[PDB]
Amino acid sequence: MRNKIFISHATPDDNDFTRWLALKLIGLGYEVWCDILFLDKGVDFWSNIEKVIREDTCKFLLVSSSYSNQREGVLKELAVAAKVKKQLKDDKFIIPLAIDEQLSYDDINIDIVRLNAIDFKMSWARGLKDILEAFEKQKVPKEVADASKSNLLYQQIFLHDKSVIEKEEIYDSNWLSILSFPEELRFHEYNWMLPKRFDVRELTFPAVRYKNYLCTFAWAYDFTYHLPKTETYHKSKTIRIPTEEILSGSYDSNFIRNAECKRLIVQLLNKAFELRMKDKEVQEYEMSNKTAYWLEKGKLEKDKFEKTMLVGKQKDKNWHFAISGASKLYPFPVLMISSHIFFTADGKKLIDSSSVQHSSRRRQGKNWWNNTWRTKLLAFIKYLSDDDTSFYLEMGSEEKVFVSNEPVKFKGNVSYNI
Amino acid sequence: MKELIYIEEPKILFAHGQKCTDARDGLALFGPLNNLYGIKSGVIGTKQGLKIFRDYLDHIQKPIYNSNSITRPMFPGFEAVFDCKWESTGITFKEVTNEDIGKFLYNSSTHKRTYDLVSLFIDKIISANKNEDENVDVWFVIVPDEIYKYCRPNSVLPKEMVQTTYNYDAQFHDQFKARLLKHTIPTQIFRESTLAWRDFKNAFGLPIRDFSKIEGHLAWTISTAAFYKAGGKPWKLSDVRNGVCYLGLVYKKVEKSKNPRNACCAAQMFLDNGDGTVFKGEVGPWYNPKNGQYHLEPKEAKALLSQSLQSYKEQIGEYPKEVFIHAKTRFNHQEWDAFLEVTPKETNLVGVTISKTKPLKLYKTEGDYTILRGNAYVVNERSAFLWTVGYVPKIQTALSMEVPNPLFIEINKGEADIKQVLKDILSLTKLNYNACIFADGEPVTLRFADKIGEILTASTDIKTPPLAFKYYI
Amino acid sequence: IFRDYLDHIQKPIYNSNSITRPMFPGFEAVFDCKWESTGITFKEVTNEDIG
DNA sequence: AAAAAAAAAAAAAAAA
RNA sequence: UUUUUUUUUUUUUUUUUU
Ligand SMILES: Nc1ncnc2c1ncn2[C@@H]1O[C@H](COP(=O)(O)OP(=O)(O)OC[C@H]2O[C@H](O)[C@H](O)[C@@H]2O)[C@@H](O)[C@H]1O
Repeated sequence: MRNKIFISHATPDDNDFTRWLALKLIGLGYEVWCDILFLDKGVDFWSNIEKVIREDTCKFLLVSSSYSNQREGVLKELAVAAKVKKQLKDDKFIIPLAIDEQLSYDDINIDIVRLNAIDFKMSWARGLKDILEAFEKQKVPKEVADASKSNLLYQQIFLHDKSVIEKEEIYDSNWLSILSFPEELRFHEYNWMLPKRFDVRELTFPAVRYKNYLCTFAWAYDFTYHLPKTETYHKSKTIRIPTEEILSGSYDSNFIRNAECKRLIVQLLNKAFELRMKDKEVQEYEMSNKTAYWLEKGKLEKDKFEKTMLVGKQKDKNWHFAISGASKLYPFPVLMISSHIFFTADGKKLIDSSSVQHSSRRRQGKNWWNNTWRTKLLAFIKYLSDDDTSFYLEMGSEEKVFVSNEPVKFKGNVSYNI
Repeated sequence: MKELIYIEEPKILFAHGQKCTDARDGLALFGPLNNLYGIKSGVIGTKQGLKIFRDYLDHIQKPIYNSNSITRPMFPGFEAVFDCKWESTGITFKEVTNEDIGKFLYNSSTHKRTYDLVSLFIDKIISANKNEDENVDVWFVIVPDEIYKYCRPNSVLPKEMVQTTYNYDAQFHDQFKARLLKHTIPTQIFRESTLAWRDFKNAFGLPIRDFSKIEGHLAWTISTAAFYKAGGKPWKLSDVRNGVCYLGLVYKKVEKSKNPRNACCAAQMFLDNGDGTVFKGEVGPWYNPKNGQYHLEPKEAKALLSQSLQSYKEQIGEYPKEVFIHAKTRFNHQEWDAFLEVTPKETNLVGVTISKTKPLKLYKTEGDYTILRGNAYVVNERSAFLWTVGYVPKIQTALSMEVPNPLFIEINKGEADIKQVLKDILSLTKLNYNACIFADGEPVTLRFADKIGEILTASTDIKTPPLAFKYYI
Repeated sequence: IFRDYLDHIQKPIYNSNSITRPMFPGFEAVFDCKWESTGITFKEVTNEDIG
């Protein structure tokens, strides 16, 4: 029977490509004949070529290049291939291969002008793959052989089975956009009304001391309880600035600089969000720089908001999901939310062993993919939400910022599938 | 609702002048660029260590099968992938007796025991290099695991097993590869656990470092590292532009001298006459005083940039037209002023900062898989988020394991095409010679620069360090 | 000239009198080792510098 | 003695 | 240290205010 694939080629030059292709095909379980690797030395080479082409060559492969177009031997064996093609009644017996970028399809030989040629010029992988389709679709015999190396290499050829596809996809970030701000950020001249050796962290509403002024989004007299002296403050001393101009960046002068007046907004938002966690009665764990907030066991109805479980158990260790918020304004007015996992011994007391907490977090997170982080983060956002679409962060009796409960959505022009 | 643009996956060059995006698959089928006719292997160690090395080498001569081939391709064998000969015959082996390695190890002072262990191996390596006729391409150093428990900082040697230099780093790897720079010996250290782990077992009875499914990539990265250290070129980039020199700067702390002194290190990557890619180090470490500056004084900046520029002229001849300087820390004005002075008129100096600290986490709407790597959100002409870490379809998994964090790229100085800047760092994420992975999360300039920084702060007596990466990685 | 000499010694070479000085049969023939003209690492030294 | 916005060195685990 | 990555810890620095 015919179970050999003959690779005609220009011997002086094209030996490298032909050797590579022959090795690949032999590895792929296909029997291969070529002068460089399978010709028997000290034998009538033309007679052997005639015998193999006429008798056992099931498929013919010609390596066509700038040399092989005018080589005599390839022309003779090509004519023999054409004759045996006429004998066999197989139009797919011969597949020429284009190797040279310089060999335009205009100047290729006529009998392979009539034939369609499988392209190898750009990549030697796509061309070999196309040989693969050509051989199974025409049912070229293939010995299974090792059946492990063969099919493993067959899969390794197609690097092609999973490529980028042009498809729209939406992405939900961990960012919450700030819908609105109070009209003006106020710079009160409290001066001696505010005690010098006092801490603004325990104050009811966020406020930062800059120079000799108190900076906040609250009304002037919202801090009467902690500052009783401020009952007689004059509101004409207020240094209101058009907050929207600061967001644009228009306002800049000796009193305040664009660089620091944006650092004075993110701190106020940070303190407001901290007070927001304190209002919601969530518990706190001290991280290296920030302080994350988690939910107790039993505080939620069966410890799961919406349809995702947020507090659970592994062995003795009770795991709690937590979120930390950070306010930045460079890309947009944004509160980014980062997710964290904490562990407790009885559901209420956080484990003091940092190594135990880190190892426990690793063991839990060993098997959480995207839909285990995203849904839980959104559920926590919904729990902190005051209405269907947003919640409010409060800095004053009447001034608040609305933070949307849905993450900033992006769009991807490329996607993929499992 | 914001648009993010995708940048094409880079393809890296292989034998026969053809290109491929994947590295392991590309060298698996296409072959390396240059021929290392044979690899002359030298091994130092004890008896129970050499046997495991020989067994592993015999294992990796034959193909090794992975559990899930879509995530991790088939390994055809060292001789199959690199067409080079490297067997168990011809191994120049040096003895390290168990009693001798025990005498120094059971020492109360961690620094003293570390220095003694480093000296014991290094003196033997130097002797083998100098007083023997055999030539060794690369020197594999294998060390036991009790050494691996008790030879780095914060390692408390157990009291029941204590039996009995401060100007050196107590990390064995850094000190070892640091003191060997004067002799230019390509070296690569093994843990015995990294070797045929099946002998090492835990309490539960399974091997502590069970690599049953990941033997393949173990062989992949060890073979690639050995090929690189012996002078071979595994792959090469294809989209490198002419006249572009990059440099990657990193700063490291030194504990030996009072104040960290903040040693700086750089790594170069540029094209050469023809198609040969020159990817060497830029090692003239310029120590930067003060505890937390990370901004480098003008004279050292001038020296570093010049030493980079003649490092281009001696190989290509003419002035670069565009330089794209990368670093982990931001650039302030005074160092850029010094840089500009050395920079010639036609040369376009670009100073780009790189950071992973930005908390952006894009969660796709549905699917137990992350965003696809290569996606880029452009904040503005100067700054962007580029997901160098993420999912790539070919490897069937994400390069990340949790939700990835994109890379923050800002053109701090210069003008630069931000799209082109993003089109170059993702290419630099492919040149990881130390590991046979699809891609790396950070550019190789800032990674090999980090490595050469970590290796040079171990020994303070280094003079004119080698600029070849084979002595470092 | 170095490349030419390496090419010569790649092939066998013959002395005038074989019984006195045996002919050299080829580098790979004698040492069973691969050492070709391809892959030489060259380091240029211009004539002006040595002048 | 704080703050935020930037810095590195180390340890633990699980993935390729 | 075959690697990679995500975290967890500290520590530090700058610019400003008292
Ligand atoms: N005793 C010999 N006589 C002739 N040629 C020989 C001999 N021994 C080896 N060769 C080599 O045989 C080669 C003759 O090839 P060519 O006619 O020049 O150019 P092509 O591209 O048309 O050859 C392509 C086919 O002819 C081949 O035979 C194969 O069968 C090819 O399939 C020379 O390299 C000789 O070095």
